[PDB]
Amino acid sequence: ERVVYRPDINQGNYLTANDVSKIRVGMTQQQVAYALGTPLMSDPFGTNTWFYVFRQQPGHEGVTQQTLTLTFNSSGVLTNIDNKPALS
Amino acid sequence: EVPDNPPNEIYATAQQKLQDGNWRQAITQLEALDNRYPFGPYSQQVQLDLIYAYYKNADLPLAQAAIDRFIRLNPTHPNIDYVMYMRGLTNMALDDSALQGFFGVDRSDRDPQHARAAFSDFSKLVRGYPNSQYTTDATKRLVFLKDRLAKYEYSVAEYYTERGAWVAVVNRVEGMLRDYPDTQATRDALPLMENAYRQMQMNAQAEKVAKIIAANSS
Amino acid sequence: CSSDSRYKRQVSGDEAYLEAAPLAELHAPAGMILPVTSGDYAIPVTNGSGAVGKALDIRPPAQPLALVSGARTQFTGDTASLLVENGRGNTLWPQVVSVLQAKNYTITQRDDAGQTLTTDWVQWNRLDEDEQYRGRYQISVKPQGYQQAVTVKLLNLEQAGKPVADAASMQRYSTEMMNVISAGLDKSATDAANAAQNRASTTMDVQSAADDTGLPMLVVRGPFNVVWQRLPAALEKVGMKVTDSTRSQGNMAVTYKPLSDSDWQELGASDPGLASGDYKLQVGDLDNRSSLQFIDPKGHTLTQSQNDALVAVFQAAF
Amino acid sequence: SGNKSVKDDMLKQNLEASGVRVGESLDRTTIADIEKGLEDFYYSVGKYSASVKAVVTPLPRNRVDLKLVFQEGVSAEIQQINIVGNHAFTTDELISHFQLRDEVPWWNVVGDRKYQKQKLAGDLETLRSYYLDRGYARFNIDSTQVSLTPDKKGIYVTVNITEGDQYKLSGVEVSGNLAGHSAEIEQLTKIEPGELYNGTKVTKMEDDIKKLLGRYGYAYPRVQSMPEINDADKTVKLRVNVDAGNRFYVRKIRFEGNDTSKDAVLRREMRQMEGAWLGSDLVDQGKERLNRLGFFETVDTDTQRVPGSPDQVDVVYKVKERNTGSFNFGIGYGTESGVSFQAGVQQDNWLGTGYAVGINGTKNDYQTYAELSVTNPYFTVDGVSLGGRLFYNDFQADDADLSDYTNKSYGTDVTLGFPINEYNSLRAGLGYVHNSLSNMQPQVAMWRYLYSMGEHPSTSDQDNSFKTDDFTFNYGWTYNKLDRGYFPTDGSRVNLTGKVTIPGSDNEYYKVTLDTATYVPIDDDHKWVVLGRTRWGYGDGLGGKEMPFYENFYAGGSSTVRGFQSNTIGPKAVYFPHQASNYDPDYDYECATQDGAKDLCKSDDAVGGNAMAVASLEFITPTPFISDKYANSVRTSFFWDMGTVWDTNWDSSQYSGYPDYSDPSNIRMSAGIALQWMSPLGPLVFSYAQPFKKYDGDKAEQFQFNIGKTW
Repeated sequence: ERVVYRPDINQGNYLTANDVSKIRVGMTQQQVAYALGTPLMSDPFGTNTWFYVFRQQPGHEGVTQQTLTLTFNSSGVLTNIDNKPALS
Repeated sequence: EVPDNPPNEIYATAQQKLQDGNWRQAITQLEALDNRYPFGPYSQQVQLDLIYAYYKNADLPLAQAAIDRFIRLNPTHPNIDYVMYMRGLTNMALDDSALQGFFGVDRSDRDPQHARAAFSDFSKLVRGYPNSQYTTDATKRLVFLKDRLAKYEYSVAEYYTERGAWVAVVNRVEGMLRDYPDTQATRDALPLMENAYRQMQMNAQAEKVAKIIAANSS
Repeated sequence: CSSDSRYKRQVSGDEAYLEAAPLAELHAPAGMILPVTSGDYAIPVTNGSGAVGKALDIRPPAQPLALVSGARTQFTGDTASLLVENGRGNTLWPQVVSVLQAKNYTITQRDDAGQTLTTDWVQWNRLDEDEQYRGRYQISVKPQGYQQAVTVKLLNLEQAGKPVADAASMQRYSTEMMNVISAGLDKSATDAANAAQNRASTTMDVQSAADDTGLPMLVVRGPFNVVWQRLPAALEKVGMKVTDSTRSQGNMAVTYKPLSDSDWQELGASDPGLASGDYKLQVGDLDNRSSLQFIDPKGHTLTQSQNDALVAVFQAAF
Repeated sequence: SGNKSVKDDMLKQNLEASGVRVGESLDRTTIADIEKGLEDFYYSVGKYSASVKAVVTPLPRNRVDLKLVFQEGVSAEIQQINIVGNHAFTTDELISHFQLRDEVPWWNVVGDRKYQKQKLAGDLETLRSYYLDRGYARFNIDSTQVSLTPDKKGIYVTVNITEGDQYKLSGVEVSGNLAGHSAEIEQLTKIEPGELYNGTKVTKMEDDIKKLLGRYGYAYPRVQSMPEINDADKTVKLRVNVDAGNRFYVRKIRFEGNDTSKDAVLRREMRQMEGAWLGSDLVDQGKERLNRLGFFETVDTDTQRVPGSPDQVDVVYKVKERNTGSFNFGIGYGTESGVSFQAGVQQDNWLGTGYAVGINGTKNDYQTYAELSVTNPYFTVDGVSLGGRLFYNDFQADDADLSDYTNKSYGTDVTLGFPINEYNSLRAGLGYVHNSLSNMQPQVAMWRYLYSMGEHPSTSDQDNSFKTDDFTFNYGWTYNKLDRGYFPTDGSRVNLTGKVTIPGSDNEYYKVTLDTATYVPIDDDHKWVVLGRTRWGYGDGLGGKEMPFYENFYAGGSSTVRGFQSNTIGPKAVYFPHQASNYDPDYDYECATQDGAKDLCKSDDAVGGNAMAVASLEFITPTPFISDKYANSVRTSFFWDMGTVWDTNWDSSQYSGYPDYSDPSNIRMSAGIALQWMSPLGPLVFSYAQPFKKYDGDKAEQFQFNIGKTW
């Protein structure tokens, strides 16, 4: 291994520092979607949570992931921001 | 090539050939009888026999065209449920291969377009005419088609699990849960979703999926 | 290479779909829900009384045939009804009785005054069926309102010497009896019509009057059938022997043959000068008139002068 | 009836558009309409005076038959094409680029002076582009007049234009919502000082900006250029307004038409991940990889915006499956000296699983050849391949005695390939072969090799034997960038193969081969191509041994040099006198034998050599007479092939009188025509070649028929 060519497996939705800073508590779901774009992954079970995961795997270079979890209430108003810059 | 005998003789010959099982000559006789006498006492019976012969003769596109023509021309014919069932059969037949069937190849990974069309047609027949004599076979075929379509989604999710595309795996399994919750393929796919959640280090979602799996261990 | 009689009535495929695993719902653990189902692939819960697999007849249902007359015909469960041209007064019953006797079908009960009768067991012969069926029927003639119609009721069916209850066979054989009676009546009617047509000889006068397309046509003052039948002989007289023809399409083709001046005055009312290539002809249907259209081998239509030469008489040849 | 140019198919489709179709009713009021429409069509082509008149004949049971009598005239021919107002260029130069031709040179018999409205509109567009690409920036077509002689066979064309002045680009100013890629956009809007304005350059710049934005997920940007003209100094300043828009994400990737191929077989070739931001370059790469696979006749892509979503799309790849396989089969003997049969099964996509499975063999009274090969192109997700091969060849002569040239061979081979780039891929493997020769007819080359191996067989009697077990390490490298998989129209493929006997084998040697095939399109439609193909090969012993004579290279045939008998080019055998093991009544014995002379008389039996080099230049042209619907199922070409095989170890000092087979100068050549057809039994190749250059002993064969891909 380490010699077989592997393409880049980009997964998730693109996140930038400015974009992540553009969202603050009390934001409506539509405003968050406008600022960051429609998430590619939500919580299908009994919770109104949005997952903005940003994966990049260049291939034999290590995988880097930033995951932003946005928890809304029933009304659709943003209630909690949880930004994880890197994997553990 | 079809003689111009009176209509009764042509219909009798076509019926005799259909009974004998020679699909091609019966098809020729019925086509002659239909394109010579377009609107007569034989129109409906000849169209139904043409649909049946096209199906048995493996002329599936012609069978579909004839079925569409009959449905649009006679939307309220008493024997309309039979035409819907035949359309379902034709679409299900387009989703089969003999060479691969001989070798025992599971074709659930191939194009599911025709399976989807057959499912739509059979669902239409079952909902519209619950008391028809083709409803039980239609229901059995619907169950089989649902299982096959779920297996197709399972195949895609499994491939993306192999590739390392975790978001794609999660989305595919979520779509399976929303569309085919009660199939075996969804039960098989549930651990794939848990693994995809684990790899992305979202442990809460993985725990939720693990709880779902445990509650439905079987 | 090897086949069996039963491949005719079964579906093209296999019974694999009958072994598909059943669908079981998923239990939602406490404290959370499962994703909301789309409902696009929801299977309604129906009854499993009908046949499945190879035991289901996909043979098209037998629709009653309105052969004798174009009036309404309809089947409902176990009885078929067929209206007839007007009501034929009281002659419909004797006509149906005579057509019934044509097939030497036995009758046990008779209600000629009430227009009702019953038939003894009748044997059927179908290559489709592995085992031949049989059953009893009841035929009556009653007025449905402004017209007189014939109704048939299938008492029962029997195959392999055992009773049957499937609606498919019942409908099939009720329609079989109705179609047999109707085909007999229609055969009598069309024989009478053919005799009348043969008796009614038509004149063979020809004309060159054109139509909405603007071309002249070798019109003949007669119905389509007789003029079409006599046109091959007339074309043979002029040497344009027919090689291909289509009664239901009207199109026909001829071939050149050299005829001298004496031959042209013998029959054919002289030479139009068409002396090259394969020509084609078309006929019309006007119950007293009939247009004959000619086209050149190049694909064009003959001018009025070209065909006026034949129009001189063009009558003895027919 | 009567139509000589317009086919019945196009007419019939024109009928259905107007509602005239078999089984439907006859709308009399539309008759005039249809007629006029057809006449209009005939006028568009330039066939004025044509008439199309409909006749309705009444058929019984209230039916009609519609006959459309076509009477076409003589097509009008362009007498002149005049441009008025061209002072900078000349009419001849401007119309030389036109599709419509005012005149045709006597040598050119493939074009005519026929007229067509669509061609005229395209011609006006071409003229406008010609004048706008030279920096005029003000060219305007004031009017266009199409005249016609009173006899309606002399159509005339005239174009009144105004050139204006020649402008120069002062500078491109790009502004708008550039989405942070301004720096990479300024490099696409770089202009040389004082360069003349150019419309095509501006269009290319807009397309480049759109493509650059698309590579980052901005699938739907809007780029519009509004040049501001300044006549005071005749300078134009471009103003490119750019709005990137929203960044798009792929939601699902769907495959349609793969009724046989597995879904994973198509998905594994995708560079665009499903749940990730869109990249148009990645989608194009996936499409190109699918095309290069060769499993599908056609491949198309469709990016469909998800309804009710401003950020998500669905990429749909629509494929048309192709017959990937050959079934070569034949019988040679029938009833002469027993029975024989052959097999040729070869599948590149076995049951849609992606496996390459090929089994072929020949059973005769003297031969029992069998060969099986199975390779999985994706033994690992990344594309690591794992192949395997078994073969068993036998030669016994069906005599079960001596003096029969018994030759029994059998071996195994395992290969492992893996990519290193998007196009390059290496291969490493291990092979084992066992060869047992016996009762060999003495010859100079074979005896020389045997002496190199340390054996000392008698030169007179045929009694002899030789057993060798060889273990080889095989290596290879393939660079593949072909446009397609079966009928390439662009790109090059290079395949290098080689083997070396690892210590411990009976005989030590090395061998290497190098193929090459380059397709260069000259036509923009990729219908006329130039194919440069070559093949090279060299082998030799390592120690004091020599390369085995059964590993020699052979040339000449339907795969190397068309026009020569298979494996006929190269050195010819030279037989020593036998003086024993001779069958007087057989009469099949060679010159050097007891029945014949007692010298080293040279024969005509090709033995091959340890060095080979063949080249070939081909011109691919469209099939002269074939419907365009089956254009990609048949290929016609004109080829010129060259080839030579020589034995570097041939000792010219000895055997001076006999030909020197170590000279690579003797180059055979051939020229002819070849036709390839993708029949149900795979590719069938017919070729007629004349070998205008040949040497003594070369058996010519002008007409050749072959089954399966030649190369």
